[PDB]
Amino acid sequence: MILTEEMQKIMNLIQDDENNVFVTGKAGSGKTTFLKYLIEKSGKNCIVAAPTGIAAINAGGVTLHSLFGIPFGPITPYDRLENKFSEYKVELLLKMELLIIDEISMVRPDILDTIDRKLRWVYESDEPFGGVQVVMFGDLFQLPPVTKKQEREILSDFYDGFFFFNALVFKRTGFHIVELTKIFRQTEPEFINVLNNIRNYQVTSDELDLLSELKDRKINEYIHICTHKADVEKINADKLGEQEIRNYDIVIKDKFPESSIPCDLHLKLRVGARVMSLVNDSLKGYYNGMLGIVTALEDNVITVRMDNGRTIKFERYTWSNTEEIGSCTQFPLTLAWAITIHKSQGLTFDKIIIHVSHTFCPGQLYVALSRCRTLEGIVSDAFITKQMIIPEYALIDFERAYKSEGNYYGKRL
Amino acid sequence: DMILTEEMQKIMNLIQDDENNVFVTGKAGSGKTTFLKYLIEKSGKNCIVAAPTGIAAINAGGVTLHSLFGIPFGPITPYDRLENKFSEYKVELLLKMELLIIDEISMVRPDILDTIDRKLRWVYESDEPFGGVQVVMFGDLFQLPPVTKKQEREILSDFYDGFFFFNALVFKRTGFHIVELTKIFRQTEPEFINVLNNIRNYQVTSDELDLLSELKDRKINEYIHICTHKADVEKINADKLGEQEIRNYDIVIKDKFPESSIPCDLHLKLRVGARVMSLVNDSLKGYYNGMLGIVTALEDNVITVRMDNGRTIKFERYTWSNTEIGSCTQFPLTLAWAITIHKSQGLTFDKIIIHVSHTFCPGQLYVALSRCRTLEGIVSDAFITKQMIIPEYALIDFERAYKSEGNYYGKRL
Amino acid sequence: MILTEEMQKIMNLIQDDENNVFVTGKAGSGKTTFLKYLIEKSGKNCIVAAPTGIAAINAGGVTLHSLFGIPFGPITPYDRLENKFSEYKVELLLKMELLIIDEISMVRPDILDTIDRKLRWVYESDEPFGGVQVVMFGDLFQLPPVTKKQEREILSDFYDGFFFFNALVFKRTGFHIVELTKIFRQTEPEFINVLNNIRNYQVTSDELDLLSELKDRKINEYIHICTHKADVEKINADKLGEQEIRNYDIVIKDKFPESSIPCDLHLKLRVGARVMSLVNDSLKGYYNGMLGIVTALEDNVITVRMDNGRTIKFERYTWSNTEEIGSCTQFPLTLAWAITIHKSQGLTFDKIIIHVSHTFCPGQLYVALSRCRTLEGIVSDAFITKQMIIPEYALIDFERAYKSEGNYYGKRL
Amino acid sequence: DMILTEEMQKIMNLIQDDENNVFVTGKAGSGKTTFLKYLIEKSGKNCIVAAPTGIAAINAGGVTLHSLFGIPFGPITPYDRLENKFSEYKVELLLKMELLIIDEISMVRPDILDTIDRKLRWVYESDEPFGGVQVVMFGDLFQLPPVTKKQEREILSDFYDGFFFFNALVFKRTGFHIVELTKIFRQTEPEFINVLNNIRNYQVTSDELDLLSELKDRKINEYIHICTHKADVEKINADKLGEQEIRNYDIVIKDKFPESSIPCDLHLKLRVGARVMSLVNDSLKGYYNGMLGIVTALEDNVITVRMDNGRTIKFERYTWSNTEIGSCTQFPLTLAWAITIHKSQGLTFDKIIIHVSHTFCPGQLYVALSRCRTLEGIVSDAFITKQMIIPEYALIDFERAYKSEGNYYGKRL
DNA sequence: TTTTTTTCGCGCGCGCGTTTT
DNA sequence: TTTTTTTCGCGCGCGCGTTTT
Ligand SMILES: Nc1ncnc2c1ncn2[C@@H]1O[C@H](COP(=O)(O)OP(=O)(O)O)[C@@H](O)[C@H]1O
Ligand SMILES: Nc1ncnc2c1ncn2[C@@H]1O[C@H](COP(=O)(O)OP(=O)(O)O)[C@@H](O)[C@H]1O
Ligand SMILES: Nc1ncnc2c1ncn2[C@@H]1O[C@H](COP(=O)(O)OP(=O)(O)O)[C@@H](O)[C@H]1O
Ligand SMILES: Nc1ncnc2c1ncn2[C@@H]1O[C@H](COP(=O)(O)OP(=O)(O)O)[C@@H](O)[C@H]1O
Ligand code: ALF
Ligand code: ALF
Ligand code: ALF
Ligand code: ALF
Ligand SMILES: [Mg+2]
Ligand SMILES: [Mg+2]
Ligand SMILES: [Mg+2]
Ligand SMILES: [Mg+2]
Repeated sequence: MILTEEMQKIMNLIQDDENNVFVTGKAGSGKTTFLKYLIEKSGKNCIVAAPTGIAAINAGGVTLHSLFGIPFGPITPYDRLENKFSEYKVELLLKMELLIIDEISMVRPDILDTIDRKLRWVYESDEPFGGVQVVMFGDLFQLPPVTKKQEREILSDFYDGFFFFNALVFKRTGFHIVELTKIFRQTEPEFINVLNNIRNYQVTSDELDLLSELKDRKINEYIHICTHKADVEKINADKLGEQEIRNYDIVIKDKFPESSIPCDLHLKLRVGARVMSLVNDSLKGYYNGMLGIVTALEDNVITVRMDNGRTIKFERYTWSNTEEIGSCTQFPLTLAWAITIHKSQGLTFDKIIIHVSHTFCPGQLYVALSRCRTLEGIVSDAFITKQMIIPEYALIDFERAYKSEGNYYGKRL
Repeated sequence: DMILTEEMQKIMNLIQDDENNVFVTGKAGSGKTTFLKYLIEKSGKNCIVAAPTGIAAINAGGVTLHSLFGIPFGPITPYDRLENKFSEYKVELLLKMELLIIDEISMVRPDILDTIDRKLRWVYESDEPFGGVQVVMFGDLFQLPPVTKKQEREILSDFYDGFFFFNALVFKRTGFHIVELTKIFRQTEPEFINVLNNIRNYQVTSDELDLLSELKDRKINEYIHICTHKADVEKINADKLGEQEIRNYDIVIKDKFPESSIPCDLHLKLRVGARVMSLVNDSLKGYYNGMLGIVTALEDNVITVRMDNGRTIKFERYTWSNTEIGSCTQFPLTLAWAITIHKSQGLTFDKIIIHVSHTFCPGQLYVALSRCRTLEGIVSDAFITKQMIIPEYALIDFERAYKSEGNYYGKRL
Repeated sequence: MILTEEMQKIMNLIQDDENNVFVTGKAGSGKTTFLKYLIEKSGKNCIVAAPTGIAAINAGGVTLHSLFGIPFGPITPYDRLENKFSEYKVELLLKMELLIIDEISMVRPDILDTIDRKLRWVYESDEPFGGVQVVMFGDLFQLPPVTKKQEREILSDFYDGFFFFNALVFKRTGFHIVELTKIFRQTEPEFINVLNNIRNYQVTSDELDLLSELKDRKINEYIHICTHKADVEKINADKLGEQEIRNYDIVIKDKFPESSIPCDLHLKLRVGARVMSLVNDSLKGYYNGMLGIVTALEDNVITVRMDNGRTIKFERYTWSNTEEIGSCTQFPLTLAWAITIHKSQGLTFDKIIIHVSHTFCPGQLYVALSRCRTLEGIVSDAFITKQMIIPEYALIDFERAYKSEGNYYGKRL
Repeated sequence: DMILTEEMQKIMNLIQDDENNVFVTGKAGSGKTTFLKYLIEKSGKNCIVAAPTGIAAINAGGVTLHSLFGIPFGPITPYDRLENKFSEYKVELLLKMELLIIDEISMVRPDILDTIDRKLRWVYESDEPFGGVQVVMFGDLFQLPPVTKKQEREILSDFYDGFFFFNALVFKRTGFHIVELTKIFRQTEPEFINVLNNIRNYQVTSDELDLLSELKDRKINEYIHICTHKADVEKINADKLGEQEIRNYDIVIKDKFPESSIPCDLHLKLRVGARVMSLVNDSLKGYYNGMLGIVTALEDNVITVRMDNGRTIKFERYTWSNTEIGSCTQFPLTLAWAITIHKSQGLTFDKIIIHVSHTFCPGQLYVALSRCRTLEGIVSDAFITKQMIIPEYALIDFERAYKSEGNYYGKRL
């Protein structure tokens, strides 16, 4: 691992200055690698979180929703929060000196405000975030936070936009913006060039021509990633096959809409199947997004050898729909040869097959291509076109604002 | 017919070097207390044996820590003044001692160990930890933890990072090796052992617990009743006592003595043939806290009991002091067909009836089940469930720390 | 009031000797008058009770069932008692030094044993009645305790008879028997003579001839008393009339057999109606058996001027049938021109009309006649015959036993 | 326009004889505190005024008993040693005093009066009760009783037959007359008064309580909120405070000071116009415990308040001691739109909102309702029921005792 | 069109509401 | 066929289980 001069300056900033900091940079600029270095070398008590389970594991932490007990759905400044933290969690949050959030680009502003409110409650303080110093890592030109149209309508009454920096807490505090400008994941200068111009919406037809060889390229080592969950399910079912399959049915109890069920209705597995854990269970040593391989199937237990070498015996898990109207019980596992691009953000691969024939988020195409260390390792189902790129001009405005104002956003303290 | 294993031999040879403290640990029934007695018999050192409970002390051949070291009740801080009122007999015994042996260390508070450190340094007029005495601790942190109330923990929390023996402040100035015995002797059934072990470490599954389904209401005075709660113990003892030929002995209280602080029975009810336990130590008369016997005669002021160890003892009334404001006088005996799980820790039985429908301590269910040599010898009032298992995550942290640092904890010398 | 030599000897016995005492004597021998004197002059803390509400008021106390929280129905030595005493009641019973029970002849043995068990519970003692000294007043040749045939069958498995002295506590303790032999209520020697021979079953036809003038004697001052509740209801309804009547209906909620309802189904009242309270409410100043006159009737309040001068506003009361299956709500009042002979025991009147054409209890005829200060004040509906007298030969045996054994019954201490 | 009644004149003339203590009592709003001020104005005696609560003391023109006599918290037994640390100013004031005036005596513990007795006898170097000072007590035993926890009562129960002021041991060596004021002035509606009176003495009926049906959710900053619970007070105060232009002042705690022992606000939140109350006495600066005012300015270290009495005061931070182990520093102010019923006792209002859905003290409901001059001025959150009434039977006994013994209690001199 | 929580538990006890230099 | 109970209450907190000369 190489410690660059940019990284050294940021280390010294964080040690000398308690202000919040946004550490940003293009795909594969070493942000998560540097995150882990910062903690190891800092003398501070650090807690690591991320918006998705996979990204959290990649950073060595847990989801924001788990750490802070955050409910699903949009949270307005007038909603009352249930403060039901255990004493271990209160103590952990009080002991914490540095809150580290990775992949900040996918964090909603009301999530950050909920964290602010919950930390101020835990600390019994009026200081933003309870006085904890916050260091955020990510790339706003990758995927934005997941919001449904109805949620955006509710939030639009209080928020001028749907990115983390729109949080109301940044009227009372702010952060420096620093950037890492050396690419490490890729080494080919022309591949990097097209990536960068996709990222900032300034790619030309001629530059995208470099990627013509991706589509239907002639070749279990290749990882599939898809824009759509429906595509993920088809690819996973194909790779699963019909040899030696066991089926495990969900048990639903009372109210539980089918579109709200967090798990598989009919979990179909075989020995050798690539799977992902859906839930966190620190007692059993597994966490949301951890990957492994099924090694045995029984009546009430599924055995999976995790990538980290641990063998785990999974039992069924019970979700609540809330006030407990209905519940559902099922093994917390799902097939995982294919994954969404949203879940892929943060990971690195040598060989990938991307399914981007229909993109619908800013940054989605950019994230998909930038997972791979080399150009030759990408296969595509479709020619790469400018129509796959969706600009978000509110991000141009944001960067223009802080870059012309001393690389700082929000209330100066 | 006592097997000396290779693990036991290595520990003997380790201890030879009178400069490194050692924690000898291992699962229930791995021969820990058996090996303690071997170490002493074969060592050339002057050894003293102690344990936190009277039953465990007798089982190890020693006395309670509170009796040996004159320890008061309630939390002791490093700033509390200790009464150093040892007789010359006791001072001489402690000066002659070369090896302090503590069994069932898991139930020893950290402030208890520090009080022992302070008292031994006073006796030895030394600044060396424990007065220079070598300390060998025996037990299993995954059995019952020390009994503490929330208020006592609150006082201690200003000085201690946790409430286990290894949190003692003396282990900033000294430390100990950790060694383990990994062969189970008490049980012989491999599948029974596997369920015990997986209950112990919080990773038992529903399917494994199905092995224990036959415990509840199993069809069969040979069975020993072991209960989570003292109130249940009292009910079972009164049933077995019956109403035939009962004699009652009332406590005499003199002045101030809260009823919740009385150490003995308020109304001691006995008959010839009753199974009883001594509550106090009187080495001159040959009886000790936790010793078991059978009532052979009842008189106005004398109860004759033939002890299990073959001695016949004539018990008279004993006088406790509450400090001197008030006192209470009563025979130091109590019924003992039934006992608490806390009192059972350390003992072995062939046939038991366990009352674990309500467990409230980590390790409580594990201790209860692991007393019995065979599965068939256990009867339960309730199905055994995961809700009976209570994790103590401070123990996971502790084992992770010492296992990665050479099986040693505390200040390296 | 005259203090006789018999009374003086009993006073000195009770002061010098903590043994229990049965104070007995014929009707109108001053027992209840002397009871009140004993308390006034004793230095002991005394509590007064009686089996019926009227008798309790006459003695200045409360019913045994209320004082000790006794359920209805027979209580066997194997039934478990609910010990649900308030702290005031526990303290009152602990403060009590002398338990005084009037009209003991109507107290069942299992009631006394329940009191024994409850007092031993309150005092945490094995001494009979918790060590309290018990002084009982009454006349075994008056009415016996009320028992139904089914209750007698249950009790006959444990009890050799159905009088208070058959209680099992009198195998562990006993009492002196003393007697008052001077009649005060009546002054006519020949009236006294016939009363006495009715009482002891040795009246002759010629002696009963003295009472011939009672039947249909030519004359609101006369009080009616009846053997049967049905007769009481008819006489009360006659005297109530149909002028200016208001009706108040019971509200029954769920399970409540009509033969188990403690109150009136359709309470019919008018201003001027003679009524009796059915329940105790010390807060409002009224108690079971207290007598008064209705002064006003409203929608939800009935106003009664009690004999003691207090004006009371009665609201509806709610009984429980038990575990609360059903309940009933009603004003705790009932008409009371007529009363049963059982309720009359203990009271004195100048003028009475007795309805004894059908008697069914030993002592019933004797109690009815002996309420009146003079012979001329009695009117009867029927000629007085030997068939109205029902001997209980178990009482002859009892008196023979104690009179020949030093006027003591039970275990001598 | 203050009416001097014949009852008041007789009490004035009674007191003239400086050798008989007097208890002046009467129902809520009978002019007791008004007459107190008259007695002093017209008496030629040197009078000192005190009360158990700060609000009541201000209402009577005096100071708290704890401040006047330097009384520690917690129960004081006759064997506890008192710190007699009075300044010469205080000693001289107490020596000059001729009449000790105590208002709201119902909330005064008996051990408090004995501490005052002991301290005055020390100051006067005398064995005469209260040092020979004449004591006149004002209050209503059917309002709130003194605040005691069960543990404090347990300690005191070894020496005291009850927990009201008249149980003080000094009343074995002295006594007092009881006089009463029986004309209500605060209210004028006879039917409203009748319901107040019948709630007060535990004899209100359902039909009488029907008069109060219109209280619940009555349609209307003029209304004062009075609550049973401090937690409710805090909620109402925060609502009225709002979130416009709020300044927060945090407590500074230094070392040992349990959070449940802090006398002030942890986070004092204020704005200009906020209704506040002083928490401490500083006679030099002209403010006293319970004095009410309005915030006029907020600064870093100074809050300017125009008091109700016309004085403008500049409050600085105050330092409490916990004994010296730890201390806490904070402005001695708290919001006071809402107040507890305990703090309201003694005050009069035209318009109130009472929160009595959960009452837990005798007299609490009565005090709440009786603050208001008219029925229409009361709004309630709940229907008024008999379950809100809590009898204290020790008061019935007390009134029975003194009323039958010449309206005098204690040792007659 | 895309993602995302929560460390054991039944039961009795009794606080609640006040107050210093 | 005849007589006879029980003094406020919702809610949070946390014990439980141990131990001297
Ligand atoms: N300082 C570095 N030295 C060497 N290789 C690096 C360095 N930083 C990143 N890399 C490589 O590039 C990859 C990018 O890591 P990561 O921080 O997860 O991506 P991003 O920079 O987009 O957050 C790493 O997996 C690593 O292989
Ligand atoms: N080396 C050995 N050979 C034979 N039996 C043994 C050996 N070690 C222990 N045991 C048996 O295993 C059981 C465990 O008893 P004990 O040592 O008191 O509990 P623990 O091992 O949990 O301290 C005892 O019955 C003992 O006889
Ligand atoms: N010692 C006495 N002196 C005068 N009159 C008495 C005396 N004892 C009883 N009486 C009269 O006789 C009546 C009997 O009283 P009581 O004791 O109730 O009846 P009993 O003696 O049957 O219990 C009293 O009401 C009273 O009028
Ligand atoms: N003699 C009087 N004449 C006129 N008003 C009076 C008289 N006595 C009391 N009041 C009024 O009755 C109300 C009762 O107030 P206060 O005396 O403080 O309460 P309490 O009487 O309960 O001590 C006050 O508003 C007071 O003005
Ligand atoms: F954090 Al990245 F690609 F932006 F792994
Ligand atoms: F650890 Al053991 F009996 F001493 F299980
Ligand atoms: F007690 Al009676 F007649 F026997 F009044
Ligand atoms: F007794 Al008051 F206001 F002083 F009701
Ligand atoms: Mg990253
Ligand atoms: Mg052992
Ligand atoms: Mg009588
Ligand atoms: Mg007043």
